[PDB]
Amino acid sequence: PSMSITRLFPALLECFGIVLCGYIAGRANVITSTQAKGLGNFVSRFALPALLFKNMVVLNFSNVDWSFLYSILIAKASVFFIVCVLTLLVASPDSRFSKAGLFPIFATQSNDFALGYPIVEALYQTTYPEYLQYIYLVAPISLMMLNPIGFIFCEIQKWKDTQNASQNKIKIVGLGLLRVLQNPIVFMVFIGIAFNFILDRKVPVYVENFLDGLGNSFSGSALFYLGLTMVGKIKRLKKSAFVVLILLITAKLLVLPLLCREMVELLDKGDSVVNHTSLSNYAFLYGVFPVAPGVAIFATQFNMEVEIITSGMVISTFVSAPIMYVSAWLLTFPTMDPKPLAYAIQNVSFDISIVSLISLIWSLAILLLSKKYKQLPHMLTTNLLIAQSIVCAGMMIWNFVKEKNFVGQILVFVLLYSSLYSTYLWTGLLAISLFLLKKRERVQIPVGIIIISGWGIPALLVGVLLITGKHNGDSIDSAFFYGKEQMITTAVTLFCSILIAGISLMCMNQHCVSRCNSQSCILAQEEEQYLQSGDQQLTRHVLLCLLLIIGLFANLSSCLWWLFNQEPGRLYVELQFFCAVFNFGQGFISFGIFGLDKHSEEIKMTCQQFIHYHRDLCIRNIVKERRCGAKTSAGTFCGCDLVSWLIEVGLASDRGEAVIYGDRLVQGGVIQHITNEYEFRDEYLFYRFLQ
Amino acid sequence: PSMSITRLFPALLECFGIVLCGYIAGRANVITSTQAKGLGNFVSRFALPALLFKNMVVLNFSNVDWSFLYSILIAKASVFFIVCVLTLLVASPDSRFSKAGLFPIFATQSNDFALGYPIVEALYQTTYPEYLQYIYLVAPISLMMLNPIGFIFCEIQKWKDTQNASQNKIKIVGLGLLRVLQNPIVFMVFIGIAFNFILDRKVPVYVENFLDGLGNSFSGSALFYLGLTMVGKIKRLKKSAFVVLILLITAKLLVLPLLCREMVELLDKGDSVVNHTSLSNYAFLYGVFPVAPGVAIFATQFNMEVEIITSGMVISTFVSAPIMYVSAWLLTFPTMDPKPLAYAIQNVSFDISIVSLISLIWSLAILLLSKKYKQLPHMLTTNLLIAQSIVCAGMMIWNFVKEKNFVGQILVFVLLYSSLYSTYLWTGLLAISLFLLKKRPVGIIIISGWGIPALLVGVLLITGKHNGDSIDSAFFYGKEQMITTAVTLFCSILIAGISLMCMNQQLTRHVLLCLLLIIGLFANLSSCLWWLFNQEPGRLYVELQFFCAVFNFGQGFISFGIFGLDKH
Ligand SMILES: CCCCCCCCCCCCCCCCCC(=O)OC[C@H](COP(=O)(O)OC[C@H](N)C(=O)O)OC(=O)CCCCCCCCCCCCCCCCC
Ligand SMILES: CCCCCCCCCCCCCCCCCC(=O)OC[C@H](COP(=O)([O-])OCC[N+](C)(C)C)OC(=O)CCCCCCCCCCCCCCCCC
Ligand SMILES: CCCCCCCCCCCCCCCCCC(=O)OC[C@H](COP(=O)(O)OCCN)OC(=O)CCCCCCCCCCCCCCCCC
Ligand SMILES: CCCCCCCCCCCCCCCCCC(=O)OC[C@H](COP(=O)(O)OCCN)OC(=O)CCCCCCCCCCCCCCCCC
Ligand SMILES: CCCCCCCCCCCCCCCCCC(=O)OC[C@H](COP(=O)(O)OCCN)OC(=O)CCCCCCCCCCCCCCCCC
Ligand SMILES: CCCCCCCC/C=C\CCCCCCCC(=O)O
Repeated sequence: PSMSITRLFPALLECFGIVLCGYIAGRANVITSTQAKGLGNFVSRFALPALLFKNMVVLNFSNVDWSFLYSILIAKASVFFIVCVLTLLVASPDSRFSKAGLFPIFATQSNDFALGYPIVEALYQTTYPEYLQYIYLVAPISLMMLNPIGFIFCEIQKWKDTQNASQNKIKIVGLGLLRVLQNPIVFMVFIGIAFNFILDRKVPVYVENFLDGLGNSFSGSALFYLGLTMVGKIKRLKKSAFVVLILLITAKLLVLPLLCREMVELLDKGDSVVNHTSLSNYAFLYGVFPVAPGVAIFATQFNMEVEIITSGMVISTFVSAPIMYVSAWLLTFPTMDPKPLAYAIQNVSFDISIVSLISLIWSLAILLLSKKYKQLPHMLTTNLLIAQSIVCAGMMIWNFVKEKNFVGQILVFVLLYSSLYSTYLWTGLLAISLFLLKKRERVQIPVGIIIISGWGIPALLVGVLLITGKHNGDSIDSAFFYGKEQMITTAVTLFCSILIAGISLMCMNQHCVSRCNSQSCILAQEEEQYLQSGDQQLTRHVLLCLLLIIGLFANLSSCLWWLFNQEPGRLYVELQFFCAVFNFGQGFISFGIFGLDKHSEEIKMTCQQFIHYHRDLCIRNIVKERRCGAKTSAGTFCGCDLVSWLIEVGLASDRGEAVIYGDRLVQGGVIQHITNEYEFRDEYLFYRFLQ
Repeated sequence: PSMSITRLFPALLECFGIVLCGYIAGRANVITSTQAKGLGNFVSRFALPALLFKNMVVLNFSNVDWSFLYSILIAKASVFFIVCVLTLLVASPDSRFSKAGLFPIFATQSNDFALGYPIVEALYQTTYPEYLQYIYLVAPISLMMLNPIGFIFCEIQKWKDTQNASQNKIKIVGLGLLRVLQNPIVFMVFIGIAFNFILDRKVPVYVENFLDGLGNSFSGSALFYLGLTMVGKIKRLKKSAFVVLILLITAKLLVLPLLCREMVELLDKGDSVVNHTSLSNYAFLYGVFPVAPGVAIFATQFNMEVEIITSGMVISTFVSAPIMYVSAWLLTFPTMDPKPLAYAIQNVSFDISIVSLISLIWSLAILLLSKKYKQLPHMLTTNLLIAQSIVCAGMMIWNFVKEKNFVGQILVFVLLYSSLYSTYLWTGLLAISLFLLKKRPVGIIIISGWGIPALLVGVLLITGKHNGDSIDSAFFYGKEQMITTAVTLFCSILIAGISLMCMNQQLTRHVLLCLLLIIGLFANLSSCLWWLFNQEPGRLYVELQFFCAVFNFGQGFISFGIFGLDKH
């Protein structure tokens, strides 16, 4: 086909595994924020311009399609203009210019170098190599027209903040264009174009090796940097902020893509219709890319809200990973025979299932280590993830053994449908358990009968029905396995699950200071109770269920379409695709909720410097201790105030190096804990002072 | 020639250009030392393990010449057993084990992954694809043998602090090996070996792009990270340290490479002599690499004397750059006939000139900003750089202008031949000024400063004799230009010869500057008289032509040394 659909998942896995490595490295404090600044400066100043130089000097302008380029330009400008006029229509008067200068750049700019380039290369390395030219053309040019206007609006916003002196050209457009030229995305392009014209598209050999060495090491490095720059950014936004963020994200990932698709459809007049359709769908894969670091730093320097822009950047990447997957596949979907349609559905389900099962096995291991199965609903949550992993394992075993073997073993691996029914109805079980949580303490419904009813899912009755029901005749897929009665079984069961979820949503609407072991440190029990209460994270379970509900609606709609009328029309194929991505990427969302969730000499100089200077800086005032246990009043202090003290006077840069410093003090015997056994973790827990 | 030496210079321009790009970044403080560790963890913990993981998995062991792998190992071991015993008797007993525990590992480790892989690839990416495997076998096996002997050696140093009673199993070997496995590279070998057999020497597609996407991001990043680890490392230790630096450095740069070439000759028994010759010169080409910063940081975790190693990290990186270049040319010289050798000397002259020009621009600009026109002989030295800038300026005109076109294009060289002679005289009349400085006018010297009697040779280019083949500076018309080449230098040298006696009877630094080039002038003196007596190379006159090239074109490299690292 026009795209390397097989190589979509290897490339997405590459970029997102690297970005996840960055995320975990940032969260594991192996590379703090200040340390990550070094990688950011490297990838900005050195690696990226060399890549542009190498790919721009050899750029052949004689065989480019300016029509498609201008089409993507006019689509991006239309999105910019539409969002700008809507923002100017409705916004805070004191911030309308700020919004109309920052949201359009967020809805038009995208990370087309670090993320877009590997994907488009893996899709077009052998089919349409010219797309590598068009990726390095469209982005820089789009970075010289729209974001200038955005900077202009930023200047209008600052002039609202500063009366200025009638600077129609001194400040309105001066620094507005200046901020465009000083970026390595514009002036470096100018230099590359000048050298491309100077030379005969032949970079000298004596510089080719150096440029290749400095350019081949930018993709992974920039992805890693984005990973370490996606740490501590998903904050809590108000209802207005949340809705504005949703509007912007849906715009950047749906509206602009279809706008580019339609512009390419109507403007292009190429004789080859097949290449025109290929180019149009390529334009559709364009746009769904998440925003670039550029919008985040642009917000940062101007000192606007920033929070909205970076939150949009995180949520755009996270939802752009599956959106790029489904969009590309749906774009390859229109032209193959029905049998390759079914085989491709099986393949994508297998891939999403195996990766989602690796993630879920990690989550299960971390849950078993966490031992959160005490008095929290965590037990039923982790059992549901255990069921999802069973669903994935059934997927893999169904993959390798299908349309062969004997009927017996066939049903032996078709029993994964029982686990899948249990998954649907375990989302409803999560709903009713939250309903009990809203009820008074000691809810009539215990946890044992809840589990018995859950894994006692009537999918066993579905097994009885399939024993009584008709046998499989073709079994080309799990859905059309042994007839249409299973469709009724899935529709009914999932309808009960979604009804239970709706009921739950309605209910939602409805005196020894030195030593503190026994005579003191009785607040350790209170602190561990607080830690367990923080471990009680039913809010993320709520996020889970109300995130699943929409997909459950999708599957029930698909089934009702099939039994309602026997007219697929290729629409039921995409409905099957959405059902498959749900059922076999449940692991991905569960990992998004759990697993990636909360809950020698150098030490000597660290401790000496501290105890000699920072101790003198009112260490009694800093170590704020209140009613230490039941004997002393001033024995132990919270670490949050400690990290605040480090990051408020300039002792430590941020909380990462500060927590590392506290670890150093722990290893140096200068700071202690309430029980003297635990280790410093920068939390409300009270901490002793070991002298 | 199996080694594509034409690609040797571009490879060297990449490995040392990037670290210089990092080094200048560290100097500018754009990426400070504290912020450097962010890149350091990426290469060490992520980029390096993925790079090893991918290749090892696809690595085939049946098609491996184990003789070459053994040869370097016992060559790395032979140096290992030699240096330790020398330091175990002559060094102070307070730290004999430390000097026999980290110096012998400082003289056998190398930057195989950072500075080594691109260079070995650039010369054998097509001719000898197998040579890109032993780079990933010789080094990791070296992490298997020698570093444990060195690690346990540091334990007796700790045993000096904490005597206890012969804690052999406790710390001497209880921590010596722990310093091995914990190192990220070495553990990756076992995992790569394990997966080499679990899978049929293939990497799963689902992470193949993950590894390749992360593996390729090591070469550029590792070279860059070396730059920020080099700023503020060279210190003053001339009391008694410098002398031992050349002993450790020449062990890795001279002693170790010599055996590797020799022992592989008596070990490898391949039928193809040419292949064995490639394996011989590859054994030499291995070991000239600069020592890896793992040794530089190994001392940091062992908190012992670091200065000798961290300075050994910076100097070995610089000194490795020419040796890897000049030496590799020498082995290739006997193989080729004198037609490409005449092109090779032309190519090597064109190569050294480019890098030297960067120093000349650096030095001639800093003196202008520092106002070195002062009455001291400094203002003379500036004109040396202006004269020396033209020296390499015409060297590029060799390739894309000369050897073709017209004699008029050849005649643009007369400025560079006068400039080539100008430096010969300019260092000469520079002595006249210092002659007056040590005796109790400059105006007389100034009027002769730009007089350039080489312009009197200008008539010799027009009327002395019609142009000959004209492929090189000395290769122009007959030997009359070499007759005049003979006259220009010895006159300058004979004035310098009586200044040292006159003295017996940074102004002082310029005296050292003349002495450094006076050896090349003596070398050129021999170069200017050998052909006159007889035009027979004899395998020796060729190597002084190569010594002539590194003197004539590329003499500003030392010149920047006097005027570099001072910074007002
Ligand atoms: C014949 C020799 C063969 C090769 C041998 C090796 C050659 C060594 C020399 C190579 C150049 C090294 C320069 C070292 C000095 C430091 C450079 C440096 O870091 O400056 C910085 C610039 C990067 O642009 P910026 O506008 O500042 O970035 C702003 C951005 N928003 C940010 O803050 O993050 O950084 C730069 O961009 C400067 C270039 C750094 C190298 C990276 C690739 C450049 C490719 C493009 C070359 C043409 C354009 C040059 C523009 C110069 C800009 C200063
Ligand atoms: C059959 C056998 C065939 C063998 C063929 C071999 C051909 C190639 C031979 C090349 C010899 C290389 C010698 C390197 C010098 C060893 C000591 C050292 O590290 O010095 C660096 C010295 C001493 O190191 P240092 O560490 O004391 O000084 C550092 C000083 N600061 C901190 C200010 C930088 O460093 C220098 O000052 C110079 C650095 C560049 C050196 C470049 C080469 C100079 C010329 C060497 C001799 C080669 C030409 C004469 C022909 C001889 C042929 C054998
Ligand atoms: C029709 C749906 C189809 C599905 C795809 C989505 C298409 C959406 C098309 C309609 C867009 C809605 C426009 C109006 C949204 C509501 C704006 C609003 O209420 O403005 C004020 C509100 C809060 O204001 P306040 O609390 O005072 O300040 C908070 C500052 N952070 O918020 C603000 O602070 C205002 C921020 C700037 C103004 C935002 C609204 C204008 C821009 C809308 C862009 C929509 C993007 C969709 C793409 C299609 C084309 C627009
Ligand atoms: C598609 C294939 C996917 C394969 C996934 C499974 C990979 C592991 C098993 C297969 C082997 C391949 C990797 C082998 C090299 C491992 C190198 C290593 O040491 O990694 C472990 C690392 C360091 O810690 P460690 O050395 O364990 O600590 C000392 C031990 N006493 O790390 C640690 O153990 C530290 C503690 C954990 C920190 C990282 C966990 C954060 C969350 C990661 C979740 C994702 C992991 C799976 C990827 C799929 C995600 C969709
Ligand atoms: C009773 C002993 C009898 C003699 C036995 C050993 C003979 C050979 C010794 C090595 C050969 C080189 C000669 C020694 C040069 C040492 C450097 C020097 O000139 O400084 C003298 C200084 C003496 O002071 P010391 O008490 O050692 O401690 C100094 C504190 N830094 O010394 C030092 O600073 C010592 C520095 C550490 C040790 C350096 C020597 C080992 C490393 C270089 C090995 C070179 C290998 C060459 C292989 C060639 C093979 C063909
Ligand atoms: C004569 C050598 C020919 C080969 C040239 C190799 C290219 C690299 C050469 C040397 C780089 C010099 C690095 C800058 C020196 C100052 C840094 C410092 O002293 O710390």
